[PDB]
Amino acid sequence: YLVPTVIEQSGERAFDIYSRLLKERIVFLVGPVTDESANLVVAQLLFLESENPDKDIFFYINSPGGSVTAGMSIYDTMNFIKPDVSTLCLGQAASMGAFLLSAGEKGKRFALPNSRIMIHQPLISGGLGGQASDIEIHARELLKIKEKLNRLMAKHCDRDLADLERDTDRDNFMSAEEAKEYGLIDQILEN
Amino acid sequence: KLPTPAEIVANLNDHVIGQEQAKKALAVSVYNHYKRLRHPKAGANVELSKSNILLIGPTGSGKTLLAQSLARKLDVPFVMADATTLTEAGYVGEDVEQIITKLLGKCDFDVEKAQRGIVYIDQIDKISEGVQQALLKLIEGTVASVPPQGEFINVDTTNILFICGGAFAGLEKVIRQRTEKGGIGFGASVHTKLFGIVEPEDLIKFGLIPELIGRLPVIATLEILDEDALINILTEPKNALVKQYQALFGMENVELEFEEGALRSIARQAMERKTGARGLRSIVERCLLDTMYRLPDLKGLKKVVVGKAVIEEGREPELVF
Amino acid sequence: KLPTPAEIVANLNDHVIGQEQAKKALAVSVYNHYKRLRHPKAGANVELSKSNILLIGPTGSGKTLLAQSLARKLDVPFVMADATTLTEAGYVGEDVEQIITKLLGKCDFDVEKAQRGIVYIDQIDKISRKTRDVSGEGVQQALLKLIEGTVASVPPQGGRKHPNQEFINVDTTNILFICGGAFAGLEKVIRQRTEKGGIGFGASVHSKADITKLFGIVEPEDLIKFGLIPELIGRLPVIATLEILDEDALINILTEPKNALVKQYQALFGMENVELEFEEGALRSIARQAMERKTGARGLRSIVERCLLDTMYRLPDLKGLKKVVVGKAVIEEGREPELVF
Amino acid sequence: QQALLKLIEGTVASVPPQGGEFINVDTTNILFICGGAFAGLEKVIRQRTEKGGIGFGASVHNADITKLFGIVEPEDLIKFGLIPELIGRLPVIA
Amino acid sequence: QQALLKLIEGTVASVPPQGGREFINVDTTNILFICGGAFAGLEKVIRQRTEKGGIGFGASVHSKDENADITKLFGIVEPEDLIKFGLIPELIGRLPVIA
Ligand SMILES: Nc1ncnc2c1ncn2[C@@H]1O[C@H](COP(=O)(O)OP(=O)(O)OP(=O)(O)O)[C@@H](O)[C@H]1O
Ligand SMILES: Nc1ncnc2c1ncn2[C@@H]1O[C@H](COP(=O)(O)OP(=O)(O)O)[C@@H](O)[C@H]1O
Ligand SMILES: [Mg+2]
Repeated sequence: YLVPTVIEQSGERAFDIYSRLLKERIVFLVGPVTDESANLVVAQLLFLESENPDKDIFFYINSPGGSVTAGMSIYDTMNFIKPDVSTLCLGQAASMGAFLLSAGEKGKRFALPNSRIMIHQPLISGGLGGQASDIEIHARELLKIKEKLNRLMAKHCDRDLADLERDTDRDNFMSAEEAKEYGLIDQILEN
Repeated sequence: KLPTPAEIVANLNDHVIGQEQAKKALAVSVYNHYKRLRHPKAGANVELSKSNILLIGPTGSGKTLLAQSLARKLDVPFVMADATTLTEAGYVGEDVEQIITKLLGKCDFDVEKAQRGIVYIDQIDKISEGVQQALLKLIEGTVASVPPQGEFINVDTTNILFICGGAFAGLEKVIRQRTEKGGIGFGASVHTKLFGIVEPEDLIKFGLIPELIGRLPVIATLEILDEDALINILTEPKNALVKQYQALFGMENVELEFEEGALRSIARQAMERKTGARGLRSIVERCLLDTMYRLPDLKGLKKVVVGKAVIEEGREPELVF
Repeated sequence: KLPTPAEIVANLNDHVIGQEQAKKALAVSVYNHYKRLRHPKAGANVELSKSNILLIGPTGSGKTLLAQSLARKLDVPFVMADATTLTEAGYVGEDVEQIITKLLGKCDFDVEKAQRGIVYIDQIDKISRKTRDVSGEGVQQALLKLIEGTVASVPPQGGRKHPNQEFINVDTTNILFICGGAFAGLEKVIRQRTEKGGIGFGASVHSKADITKLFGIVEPEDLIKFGLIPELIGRLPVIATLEILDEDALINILTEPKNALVKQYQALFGMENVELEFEEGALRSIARQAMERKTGARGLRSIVERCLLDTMYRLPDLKGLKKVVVGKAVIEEGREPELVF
Repeated sequence: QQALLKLIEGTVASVPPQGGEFINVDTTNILFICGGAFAGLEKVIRQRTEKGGIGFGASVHNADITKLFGIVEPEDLIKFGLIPELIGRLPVIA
Repeated sequence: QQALLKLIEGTVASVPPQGGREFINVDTTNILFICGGAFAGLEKVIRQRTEKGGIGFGASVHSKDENADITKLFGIVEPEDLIKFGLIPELIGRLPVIA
C-alpha cells in the first residue's frame, strides 16, 4: 500500500500519515500480532513515554489476534510505562487483540459502536509433535498460558476466574455494548 | 502630573471597548515606565530599565488603537511601525531607525520628547531574523543618528517605550501541542484563554528569537470582538461611526438614525470578514451612500431611518419628510 | 594613573555575577591597551602590537553585559557591533567599515581618539563558514585586514561605502577588537576531538563535562572545525570563556548587582513610599522557573512583572500600605502578595 | 511618499513669494486625490484569494482585474509598496 | 581580477583630485604591484595534481600522510594550480614572479 504523506506546520515537516499520528501519541495495532508488529508497538510505547511520561497514549486496535508471547510484550510494556495507555477497538479486537483492549487503563478502554470483540481460550502456541514426553510438556505450557490469560482477563473485567473460564471456552463474540457490560471496555464512543 | 494605572484605564475605556486585561497591563507598564523616567537618574542610584509589552490579538482587536490612546493620554509622541516594512536583505539598520526620523517629525524633532515616546510595531509575528535582530538592538538602549529637520541629530532610544503586537495565527496550536492530550486522536481535543497562558517557549517555537522575548516581559492578550462589542463600537466611542455620519447629516437639516437590527446586522457582516471593527467603516459608508448622494437633491427632508434591510438587502433608507 | 586590572574587575563585579576568568582577561587586555597607548612611539622603543580577545559563552551568560559594564570605565571610545549585519563588500548590506564609522561617531569624529578606541563585535559565531558566502566567510575575510593594522576608508556618518563617496582615513592598528558569540555546536566539536575513541574489537575505546567544561579547553582546531578561518583565529589570540548560569547565579543576579532586578522594583516601589520584600524561597523559585523554561537571566523580569502586576495596579491608591511581601506561593502559585499596613 | 504624507496630513509648508519672504501654507484643508494604474495589484489580490480547489465537489478555475480591483484592501496596497500611513490617510478608494 | 588586469598592466587611471571630487590622470606603467595572499585550498590542488591518489590494482596508492606539507607543495606551485584555485590566466601572466 502507498502510505500518504502529510505536512505538519511548525517551517514544515513531511510525515507519512502514521508517523504524523504517532506525533499525536496514537499507536496502531492493525492485523495479526507478530514478533515484528508487537515490537513496533513496544518501540512506540517506549518512545512516547520518553517524549512525555504524563500524557496519555492512544492504542488503536484492529486485530484478529496473534501470538501470545508477542501480545505479552505489548501487555507488559503497557503496564510498565508511566503514561496511561488508552485503548480503542476499531473494527475488531479478537483473541490477544481483545486481551490488549481489556488491558488498557481502567476507565479509558473504548470501542466504536459497530466494533466486534471476541474472547476465547488460546489455540496452539506452537506445534505438539515429537514424543509423548514432549507433547506432555507443550500441553502443560499451553494450560499454564490458558490459566494466565483467563486470570489476567478476569482481573481486567472485575469478574471471577470461573466466569472467564466458562466464557472463553469457545469463541465468545460480543458487541460493544456486551463487552461494556462484560467489563472488557469502559465506554462506547459515538461522537 | 501623571495618570495612575486606574485613571489610564478610565480614559482608555472611552476609546477602546473590551480587552480589560490588556488595558490594565498597558496601564501598569506605562505608568511604571514614566515613573522610572522621573527617577533621580544620577549618582549612586539604581539605573532603571524599561518593560516593554507584547500585544497578542486578532486583527481589528484594537492594538494600534490601544497604543495611540495611551499616547494621546500621556501627551507623548507616537508612531506605528510595521515589521513587514523591514526587508531581510539590505541595510536593515538604515531603515530601522528611520522610524526614529518619523517619531522626531511627530514632535518637531525635539529629542527631549521623542526619547520618552511610544512606538508600536505592527506584524511582530510576520518576521518569524535580521529584522528581529535590528528591532532587538533598537528596543534595547542605543544611540541612533538621522538626517536633520531641513549636520545630523542623535537619538538615544533607551527611554522609548515599545509596544509590539501582531495576530499570532498559529500560536494557539503551538500551545495546544503541550497543553492538551492529543490533536488527531478520536477522543483528543479536536477544534484567547490559551493565549493568556502563553509561555516563552511557545513564542520561541513560533519563531521569535529568544533575545527578543527577553526584552518583551509583559505579554497581554486581546480577545476577538464579538457581535455585541462591534455594536458598541458603532455607537459608544468618542469617534463612533454613527456619531461621525450623524454629524455629516447634522450640518444639514437631516437627522440620521439607525435601527438596532441594522447595527446588529452590520456588526455581523463585519465579523464575517475576519477583520473586526476595521470593516465597519466600509459597510457603513456603503449603506449610507444611498442617501449621501440623494440627500443633496432631496428637499423638505427631516430625518433618515436606516433599517436592517438596507444593510442586508438592496433596500433604500426610509425617507420621511 | 591607569586603573589596575584588579580595579577594573572590581567595577565588573558590581554588574556581572561570576565569569571571573573572562573578567581577568578583559581587565588585563584593557590595561595593556592603555599601556600600549601611552608607550613612546619613536626611537629605540620597541613597536608594540595588540592582543585581541575572542569571548566565548552560552546564550545569556553575560558577554554583552561584560562589554557594557567595561565601557563605563574605559576612558576611550567604545562601540558594540553585530556581525550578522555585515556582508561582503560588493553586496547589499553593511560593510566592515561601518564599525569604524560608529566608533568615530562616538568620539565627535576625532580620528585621533577613534584610532585608540575599543570595539566589541557581537554574534561573531553567526558568520561561520558552515560558491560565494557573502554573509559568512566573506565577512571573516573582510575583518582580517580591519582587525589587524590597516587604514580604513569610512563614510562621514551619512551614507554607504561607494566609489563616488567622500572618505576619512582611520588607522585601526591600535584599535582593540573584542569578538564574542555563542558557539552552540562547539561543545560537540570539542567532544569529538577529546573523545575520538574508535570502533572495533581491536580499537581503543575512549571514555566519554558540559558546555562550561568543554569551552574551558577550547583550541583553534575546534574553532576551525566550527567554521572560523584560521586567519581570523590567529588575529584573536586571547580566548576567554564564560560559565553558563546556574540557579544560584540567577538568584544572585536577582539580588547582588548594583542595578539588580529586585533593586529595580524596590526603587520603583520607593516612589510611592512602600517597602518591597522578597523571601529567600521566592527568589529561589524565580530562579527555578527561569531555569525550567530554559530562558536564563532573560526571563527573571517577566516573572517578577507578572507577579507584581496586580499590586502595581493598586499602588498609588492603597494608602497606608507600608510594606509589600512576595512569598514562595506568589511565585509558584497564582497568589497575591501580602499587603501589610 | 514620506514628504507627500507630511503634506496630506495637517502641516504648514514654506514656499517662495509671489514674485521672485516665504509664504506659510497650511494644508489641513487641502484635499488630495491620488491615482495610478497599479499594475501589480491584481497579482497581490490574486495571491490573497484565488484559492481554487480540486475534486468533483470543488469549484475549479485572463485575470478579472475588474472585480479584483473592486475588492482591494489596504494591505494589498501596502504589499504593492505604499506606506501604511499613507493608505490610512486615503480612506476613499475609487 | 578583470578590473586589475589593466591596472597592473600599463594604463592611464582617472582619479579624483586632492580635495573634493578635474580628475587626475596617472600612468600605472611603471608602478610595481606586489600581490599576496594565503591560498588556503591551494595545497590540496597541488597535491591532487602531483599525487594521483587512484583506486584499484593498476593505480599507485599514496595517501599515507594525513596533512599536506604546505612548504614542499607551495615550492612547486605552477599557474595550473592557481587557475584551478580560482585565478584567471590573464592575472597570473601579469604576476610573473611567484615567491
Ligand atoms: N553574569 C551576569 N550577571 C548579571 N546579569 C546577567 C549575567 N548574565 C546575564 N545577565 C542578564 O541577562 C541580560 C542579557 O544578558 P547578555 O546580553 O549579557 O547575554 P549574552 O551573553 O549577550 O547572550 P548572547 O550570547 O545570546 O548575546 C542582561 O540584562 C543581564 O541582566
Ligand atoms: N476595541 C476597539 N474599540 C473601538 N474601536 C476599535 C476596537 N478595535 C478596533 N477598532 C477600530 O478598528 C479600526 C482599526 O483597528 P486597528 O487599530 O487596526 O486594530 P488592530 O491594531 O488590532 O489591528 C480603528 O479605526 C478602530 O476605531
Ligand atoms: Mg548579546
